[PDB]
Amino acid sequence: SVKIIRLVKNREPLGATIKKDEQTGAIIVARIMRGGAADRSGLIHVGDELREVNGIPVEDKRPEEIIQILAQSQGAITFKIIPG
Amino acid sequence: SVKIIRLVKNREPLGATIKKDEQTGAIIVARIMRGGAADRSGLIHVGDELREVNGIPVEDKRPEEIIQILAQSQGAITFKIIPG
Amino acid sequence: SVKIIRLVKNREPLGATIKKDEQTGAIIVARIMRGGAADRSGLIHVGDELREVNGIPVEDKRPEEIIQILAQSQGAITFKIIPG
Repeated sequence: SVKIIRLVKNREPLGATIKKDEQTGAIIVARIMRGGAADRSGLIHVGDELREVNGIPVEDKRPEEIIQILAQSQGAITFKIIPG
Repeated sequence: SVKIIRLVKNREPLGATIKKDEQTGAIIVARIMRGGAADRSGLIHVGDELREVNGIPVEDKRPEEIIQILAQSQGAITFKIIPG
Repeated sequence: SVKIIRLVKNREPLGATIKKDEQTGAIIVARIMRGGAADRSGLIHVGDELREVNGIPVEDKRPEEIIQILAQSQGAITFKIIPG
């Protein structure tokens, strides 16, 4: 079931890495850095699937693009996710 | 026609994503984040082609390398671009 | 011979890029940004091979993953390296 979550990163990384599952095509949260922005929010966890970032769907994009959107965004950031 | 532009990013992302066009080989600005460093400069736009970053030519490099140069650089950053 | 080094990056990039050597499989430091965190430490140099980041071995991971770990980490960061 798809959930909307929102957190803030300012002058700090998101603190999360992603990996595309090559069999399912899912973009999955692979790692949460301890004490980073993602971790402190308590809203996003290893195994969660990313569906959208700031209203941008992933489903038609390559990982290299999605990883840049996570890195190049600033301030409040919305994710639509399927929780693990 | 190739243009030299210079902007500053300090303790913030560039606020721009790039994508290689697999047919032409061009590295093209794919997205400008609203309110980010790139946007605020007014110097770089979706559809612009990157030719050089800080005097480093792109033309013999893979996207994974160029994306890291954009992320790992700090302070004033020069681009040589072909405007869209 | 493998060396453990530790540096700090906070609200700034690492200031280093990496590239996998497709023949050897090594993850090699390709560039050190002048005045960046990596450069100022004096501990890491072009040609050094990364073996681990914060205790995470590289040897079973893709470059896209390792590059994210470098970018998404904050604060003190440990590397295990083979100096060039």
